[PDB]
Amino acid sequence: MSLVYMNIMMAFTVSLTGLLMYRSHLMSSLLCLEGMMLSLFILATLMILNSHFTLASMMPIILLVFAACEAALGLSLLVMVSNTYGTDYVQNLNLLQC
Amino acid sequence: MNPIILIIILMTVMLGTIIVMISTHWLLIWIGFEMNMLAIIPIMMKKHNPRATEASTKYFLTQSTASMLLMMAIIINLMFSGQWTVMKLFNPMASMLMTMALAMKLGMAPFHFWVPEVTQGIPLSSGLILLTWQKLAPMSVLYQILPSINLDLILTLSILSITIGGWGGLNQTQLRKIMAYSSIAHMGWMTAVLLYNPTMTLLNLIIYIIMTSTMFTLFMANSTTTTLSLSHTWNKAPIMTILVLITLLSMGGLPPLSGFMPKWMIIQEMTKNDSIILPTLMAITALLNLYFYMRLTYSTALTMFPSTNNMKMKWQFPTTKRMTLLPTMTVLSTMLLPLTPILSILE
Amino acid sequence: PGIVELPSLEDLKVQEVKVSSSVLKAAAHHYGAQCDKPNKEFMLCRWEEKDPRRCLEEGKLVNQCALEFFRQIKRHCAEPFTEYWTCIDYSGLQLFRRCRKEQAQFDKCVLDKLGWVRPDLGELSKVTKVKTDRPLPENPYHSRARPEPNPEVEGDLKPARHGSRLFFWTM
Amino acid sequence: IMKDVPGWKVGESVFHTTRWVTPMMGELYGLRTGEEILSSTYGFIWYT
Amino acid sequence: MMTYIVFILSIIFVMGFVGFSSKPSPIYGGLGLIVSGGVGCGIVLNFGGSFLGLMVFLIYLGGMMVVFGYTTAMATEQYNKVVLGTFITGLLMEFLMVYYVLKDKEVEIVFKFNGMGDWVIYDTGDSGFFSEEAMGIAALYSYGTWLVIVTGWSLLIGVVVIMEITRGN
Amino acid sequence: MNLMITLLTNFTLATLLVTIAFWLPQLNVYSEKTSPDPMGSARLPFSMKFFLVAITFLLFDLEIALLLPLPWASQTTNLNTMLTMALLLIFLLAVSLAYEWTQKGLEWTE
Amino acid sequence: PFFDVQKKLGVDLDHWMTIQSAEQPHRIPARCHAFEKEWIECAHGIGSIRAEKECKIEFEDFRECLLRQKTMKRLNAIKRQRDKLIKEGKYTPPPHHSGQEDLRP
Amino acid sequence: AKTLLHQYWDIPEGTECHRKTYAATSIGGASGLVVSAYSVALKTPTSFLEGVARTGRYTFTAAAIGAIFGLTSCISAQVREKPDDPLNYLIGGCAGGLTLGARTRSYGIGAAACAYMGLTAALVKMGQLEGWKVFAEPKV
Amino acid sequence: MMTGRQARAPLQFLPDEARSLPPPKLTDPRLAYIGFLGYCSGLIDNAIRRRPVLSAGLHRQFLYITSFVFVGYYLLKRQDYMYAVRDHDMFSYIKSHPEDFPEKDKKTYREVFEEFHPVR
Amino acid sequence: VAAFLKNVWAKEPVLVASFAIAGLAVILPTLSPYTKYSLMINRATPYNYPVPLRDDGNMPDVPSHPQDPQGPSLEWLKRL
Ligand SMILES: CCCCCCCCCCCCCCCCCC(=O)OC[C@H](COP(=O)(O)OCCN)OC(=O)CCCCCCCCCCCCCCCCC
Ligand SMILES: CCCCCCCCCCCCCCCCCC(=O)OC[C@H](COP(=O)(O)OCCN)OC(=O)CCCCCCCCCCCCCCCCC
Repeated sequence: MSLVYMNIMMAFTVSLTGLLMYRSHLMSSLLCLEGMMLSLFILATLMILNSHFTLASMMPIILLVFAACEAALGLSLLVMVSNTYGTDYVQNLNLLQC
Repeated sequence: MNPIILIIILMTVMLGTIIVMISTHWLLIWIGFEMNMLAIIPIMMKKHNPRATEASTKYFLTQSTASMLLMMAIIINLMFSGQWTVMKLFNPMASMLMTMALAMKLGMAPFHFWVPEVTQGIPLSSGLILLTWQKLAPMSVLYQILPSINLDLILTLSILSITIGGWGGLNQTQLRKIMAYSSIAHMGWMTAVLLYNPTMTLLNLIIYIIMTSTMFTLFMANSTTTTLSLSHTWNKAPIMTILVLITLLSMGGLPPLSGFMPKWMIIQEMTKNDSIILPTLMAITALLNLYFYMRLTYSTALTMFPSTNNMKMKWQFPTTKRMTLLPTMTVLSTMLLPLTPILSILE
Repeated sequence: PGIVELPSLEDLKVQEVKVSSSVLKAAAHHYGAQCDKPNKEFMLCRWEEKDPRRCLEEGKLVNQCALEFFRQIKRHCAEPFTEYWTCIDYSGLQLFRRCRKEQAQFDKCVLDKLGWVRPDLGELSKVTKVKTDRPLPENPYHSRARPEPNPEVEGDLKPARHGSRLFFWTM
Repeated sequence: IMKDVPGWKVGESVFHTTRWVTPMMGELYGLRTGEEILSSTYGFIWYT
Repeated sequence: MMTYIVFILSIIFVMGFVGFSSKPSPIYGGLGLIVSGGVGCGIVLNFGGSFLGLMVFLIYLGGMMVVFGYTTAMATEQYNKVVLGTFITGLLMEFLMVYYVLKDKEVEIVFKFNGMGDWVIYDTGDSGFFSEEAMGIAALYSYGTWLVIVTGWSLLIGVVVIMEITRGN
Repeated sequence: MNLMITLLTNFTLATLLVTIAFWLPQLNVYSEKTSPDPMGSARLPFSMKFFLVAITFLLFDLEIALLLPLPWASQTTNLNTMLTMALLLIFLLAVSLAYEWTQKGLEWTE
Repeated sequence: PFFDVQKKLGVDLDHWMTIQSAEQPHRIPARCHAFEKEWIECAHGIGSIRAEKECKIEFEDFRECLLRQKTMKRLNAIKRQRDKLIKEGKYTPPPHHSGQEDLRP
Repeated sequence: AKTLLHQYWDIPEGTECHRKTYAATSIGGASGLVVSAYSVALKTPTSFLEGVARTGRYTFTAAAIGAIFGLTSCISAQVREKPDDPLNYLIGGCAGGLTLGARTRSYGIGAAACAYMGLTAALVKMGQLEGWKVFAEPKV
Repeated sequence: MMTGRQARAPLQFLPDEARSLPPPKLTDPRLAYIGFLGYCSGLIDNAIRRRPVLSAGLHRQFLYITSFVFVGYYLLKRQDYMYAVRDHDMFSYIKSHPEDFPEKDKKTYREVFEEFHPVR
Repeated sequence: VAAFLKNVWAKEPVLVASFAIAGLAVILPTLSPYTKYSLMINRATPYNYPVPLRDDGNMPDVPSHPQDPQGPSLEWLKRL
């Protein structure tokens, strides 16, 4: 198949490995998650436009809307834990080990 | 929390589950999943303490990762098939990604690390809602795509889930963590029998739902969240001790109780396909679940732990909790074995 | 698999309608009104056969009819048509509403010289009927034989023999 | 061109059917210069 | 090299993804994600999706990454070896993949990819007096009644949920 | 083609102007300054109001993205369905605004 | 469980999007309408097990329309042989393949 | 991991000691690498040196177990002239268990590992002989 | 397993072919056992709320028994129908494929040979 | 019911105007006699080709030429 498909898959894999290995902050995890969504957007849009599937052109808009609502919920959770601890570090979310 | 807002949010959770169940489009499956998760997040954060926000954060991160993997599998399937009908998949990579996404959503091992912490951090009612209702939609999606599921992957996930759940539940003293590890082992059983006869999976799902609902309803009726606070129940209401004894015996699969029927029919199905080592291993491993159930029954019903002075003050007042459907699911989770051929209604 | 068959370069040889887009647009309504029969025959052949190699001759006839249309325009109404397509060609979007006067002059000239009447609104968008002699393609998708369906359910439903036959249950 | 290679059939269709399929853009302009390729494929999108 | 414009843009896209995925700092990650989103919108525009690319600019970048950087400015108070190491190794795998693609005009990692320019897959015909993607999006109010209903209900419920969980009571 | 030429021209003109605006007084040798906000070292106070208005803007922006194809969608044959769906979407916008209004969401930044 | 609420109730909630060969606005055809139609007219009513083996050639044609790996490979081989012959100097390109053709219409 | 098992079972038993030992060592090293990867993931080490030392220790222990089992089973099949016999695999499993006890430096865990892994290796041999299926394909 | 059967007429508790089957009797032992389950649940409901078990609220226990009997009757109807469908499909497939189900050549014991293992 | 409208129109006139405009927008298209004109104007716009039908022999309604009397007419659109 095509080449830009390979580049978008590799971009998605890079963002997934970024999400799956936290460094210090929760915001970097959210950024990696939203980059994953952006790669999904580009891949689906290219496939739908190249395939001339007319009625599938509405799908990336719904995908963008739902994942941005997801991101709003995640930002609210990040703000709540930052108000609790004074920072958004992932090492402070360890009370539930016990 | 407003009663009306709570009502709207609960109907939104059920609406998301219904949208997943009834739809023939992959995008609608995805939409129902996000609607369900977005609506169920405030049920977890009903009490507004740091543990609930931590549990909600971990749950949100896990479900978002699983959802992105599911969308990846859907887009790969569209690329290699040009359609969106919810049926067998046309790519092994899409099948593997979707199977692991559904495993992450169900919390099966080795993606099990979020289940006990999330169950511990949230109240008993929201934990009941999670561990009972949240698992109806991924098992339905698995029920729709079984021609594309890799057998080795799903069987590995099943045996890993059963062993890890038993070994994890051996060490816990909190009731919610025990319920979480029990859930992990039961989903191991359910997805073990999935590829041979999914009707057995539906029967096991129904029986596990009823037994978990009974145990959680008894827990919120007595307002107990630890082992010792449950052990205080003999000096307050001994009928509840009898009920938790029979329900925990039935949860361990001991005949002639109704919990024996799912693993009995699962072993019956697995031996028809010349698989004998796996059902024996799963039974021997489920002995561990029986072990910590029997430890709970020792601490609660078959011995009298010392109580305190204020239990008299608690004697002078009756209970007023709405123990909804508690006798019905108490009866249905113990004396249902003579009605075993009723499983033909699920085919 | 097979070898795709293409017509030779002599079969694709025809003299073309070598006019620009605005020249075609100025006389588009009269071209649709006058040369409708071979155009609709070609379009019916095109939508039925789903193969341009089976519609090459109809396209050739379409070219011949269009060339004769423009030759008939050139014989009598060269100057008003030239002015009309010039003022059509000036416009960026090639509007029909910026050149009403020259359009009326060209229409009047071609009505009194050739008896041609331009169509009204919605006339050229009608669905017409075509009398042709080429036979209908009985299998235009080149589809092969469909698989035979499974046998269906027949007969009245009877109770199960000795019930469920599940272990010791007698029902 | 395709003469030296053994086992090559000139004009072999890739599909199992004899139905006419609309040619790819790379099937038409694949043997031509890059200017015509740019003017045909990206010509409409890039036009102002 | 001008026929490889979408391929070059995809290379810039994945390079920006490597850069922001190394997690140097949340604000620098946001900047890298903004640049990557702009390049991806360029990819979509060069493929023919004007409306979807302008949705990416209007909603993802102008409407949502603003919220991400706005929250990033309200935390992570203003003033490494790991970041440089992963950036270098990601650039190395990326350029190794490019060299292996362009040297042999074919590659297989999980699926099989072809190293020719991506102008080959395009359609040779015209769409008439309309654009196909605009008609497909516009069919949302005529065909996608159910999609509109579930999306609007999810958005309203999201408003209610966000108001519920940030109150603290 | 012409569009990205214009984009490059605007970008290089802006960066040329910024470079001249920065580095031209750098050629001056004026002086060296030591220089030893009303708040000295106070932490930025986290305000829920600004985050709330940001999230409300984001959600309304999403429903705006839903509302955007209305001029194209008005050309459909199914006019009753399109009118009903458009009115339902803007009614959901109004209902979300009213729920934010009544529950003191727009408070102290009204 | 897949509760077919739509078939029981007669509503059409997501069947319009579910395939590419369905009813599209303004009668716009897709690139692989014919191949998908032939594959669906195969697989209808025989189950997945029979349709995975019986007329698989329709699905191979559909997949070749969708992704076009064989056409890309054939073009790659033709262009590679052309490049080798051009470099070794025993092939001269024709005038119409170098931009000196003055195309038909 | 599929090709390692086939390349181990392609060699006839009691025929090539070196190649059987090499295949068993490769399988053991792969399993030890998986165990070490999960160990350094879930239980993070104090430094890079501690993590690489733990990785080397686990991989070497598993590889030594595999090599000892393969060599002992192949030698016992060669001596006894009984290639298809689970007693040779029982002897090899006990040898691997004793190697595990030697690596951990305690006698009791070594004896228990001898008994249990000898029984396990014997069961694997019986399953290979009788065609027992562990991940059985659906049939009915 | 039987989704192809329950695919042409979905979401039906009891299709029209089920009415050709004999309904369960009201003296069915399974129905009586389900009524006993309802009575036991009524007694537990009396017990957990600290009421006299066998005396308090006879209307509640009667509604428990009635509800259990109703739901159990309909479930039993569905169960009998689905086993009937199973047998019908099995016999139709056996009759339609005679090559795969040959008649076994039965032999009397005077011709068959069985090894004898003495117990001594 | 009557003084409430006067009070709310003296106090919040912006909300009164908004709700009145909304009510007009939601009840007027169901009441106007020009909605059918919008319907048959949108459905009479020729986006794609009117593919002809093969003449079997029985189509008196279908014209054989655009200028033939039979067929749909847009005189109502030309006059309105
Ligand atoms: C193939 C299968 C397809 C699907 C088939 C159907 C599946 C049904 C699955 C049922 C899942 C139940 C989920 C959990 C209960 C949902 C209702 C709820 O929200 O309950 C919690 C609620 C919280 O209120 P609150 O007052 O805060 O409680 C704290 C204690 N004071 O209220 C309370 O806590 C009140 C206290 C009593 C709660 C009792 C709830 C019982 C629910 C389970 C009933 C039995 C299962 C359903 C029937 C059998 C299904 C197989
Ligand atoms: C049904 C029609 C279509 C409906 C959907 C479309 C609606 C479009 C407009 C959307 C408006 C969204 C926001 C609405 C908020 C209303 C609630 C509100 O603000 O109540 C508070 C306000 C009193 O103000 P206060 O409490 O002091 O707040 C600080 C500001 N002063 O309270 C008030 O000022 C009183 C507000 C309620 C009464 C308004 C009555 C208007 C009547 C107009 C004539 C009738 C129009 C026809 C429709 C029927 C209306 C009942």
